[PDB]
Amino acid sequence: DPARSVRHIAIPAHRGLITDRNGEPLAVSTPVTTLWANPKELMTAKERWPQLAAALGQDTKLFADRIEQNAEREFIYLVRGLTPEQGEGVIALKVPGVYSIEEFRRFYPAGEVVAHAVGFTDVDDRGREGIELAFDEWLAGVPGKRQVLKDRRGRVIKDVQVTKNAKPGKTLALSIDLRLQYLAHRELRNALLENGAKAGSLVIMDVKTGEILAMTNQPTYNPNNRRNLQPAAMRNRAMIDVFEPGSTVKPFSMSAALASGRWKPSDIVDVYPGTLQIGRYTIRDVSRNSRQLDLTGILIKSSNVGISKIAFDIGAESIYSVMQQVGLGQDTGLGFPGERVGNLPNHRKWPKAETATLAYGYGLSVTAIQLAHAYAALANDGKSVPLSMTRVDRVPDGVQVISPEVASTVQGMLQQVVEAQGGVFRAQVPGYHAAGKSGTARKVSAYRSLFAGFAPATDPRIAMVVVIDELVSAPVFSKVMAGALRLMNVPPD
Repeated sequence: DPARSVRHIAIPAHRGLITDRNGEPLAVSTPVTTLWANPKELMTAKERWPQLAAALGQDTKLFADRIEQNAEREFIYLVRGLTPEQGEGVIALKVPGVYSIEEFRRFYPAGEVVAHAVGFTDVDDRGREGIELAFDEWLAGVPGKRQVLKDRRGRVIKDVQVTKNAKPGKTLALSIDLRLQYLAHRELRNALLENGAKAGSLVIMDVKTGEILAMTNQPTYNPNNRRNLQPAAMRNRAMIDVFEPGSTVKPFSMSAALASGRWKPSDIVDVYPGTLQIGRYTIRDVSRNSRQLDLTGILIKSSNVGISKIAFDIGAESIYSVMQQVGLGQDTGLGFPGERVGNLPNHRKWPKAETATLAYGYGLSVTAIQLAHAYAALANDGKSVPLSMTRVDRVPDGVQVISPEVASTVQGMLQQVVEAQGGVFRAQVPGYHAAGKSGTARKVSAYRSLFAGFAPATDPRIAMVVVIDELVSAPVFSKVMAGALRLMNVPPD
């Protein structure tokens, strides 16, 4: 084998800073020192091994066994990602065959608060979850290249030159407002622990800009210390958990009804006696104490019979079309690794049973982020704006999916659902008028308490979805919406 050889070594690049929308750091590259060895050289310095092993935190005999059994090799890793102080301590022992590579490891200043949205990096500093993965190319920059000269035994004689300078990765500003994310995380956690629930999610969207202002899942984990990590904790529920949304999509059924030409808010439907036979199927209402209900009352009572009679009159195709246009069961475009689409089934012929189940929310499956995006469109006077996990400076045109008149009418109906006698009084937001709808969701692979809404009711700014695994969602909406509006200096209405 030749006396000399020109070899190349990679120069790790500084990964891009992740910040919240206000510039607060969320993921920061921290210098670390990796140590590599030429075992052919180390084998000449055995009396040094126990001191070296101790400095590396490795067992004396396991360290020796590792070097001995790799005696034939010219490269092995000794240890990855020491502090620079520790790395300079080991280099200062001048053990033959021991070399250093400057690397970077991530630190997550907000820890468990934003764990799922930001994600984390693997041992090689590559994005594994969350934004770290979705924006990996943006963040990772480009490794450089070093030429070294080695002899027949693999000793590094000298560093010849850099042939490729490393290019640092680029700064990324998320849509997330860490102040709202802290509020959302605290209030969801407190609601689960006081209600003895094990899991849930909360999404906050800016209805004007499509920005995700907060996204919290419980349980969560500390990305800075993933020893002891339960896989349950790493699940990005808001983007992956698929469920039948139930009564929360009745506002879309009503939007279709108001767009049909055949219905106005003061219209009456007879829902007595709380049941409706359709062939061999029976539609049953949760509360069966009504005869005549106007369209707002059909929403306040969450009458399945009422919404089903409307759906039979207008046809399933109209309802399907609104649900598809507001994004339900559709790709979000966010590029998160696990993200699920759910299912909005289509038919050429819609029998009565399938028309009814679509209209009252059991004929489709969605995620919490899809449901929030649909509420954002309704809140934004019927105009859909693409979802963003990054700070939006220039707002996209977006698509008018519901007429502004119909969206305004449905906003006022959802204001009544929260405020009116018989309504969801526990969702009322201190200092503001709010609008929204509760539902009982059915998991698709179990039940979830849902609350979906927006505020302020008369000029909406924020949409929110609360999901609690096996009502209890409404007071979380109340507390988090109040705080979110005040943090965004939204004038109390």
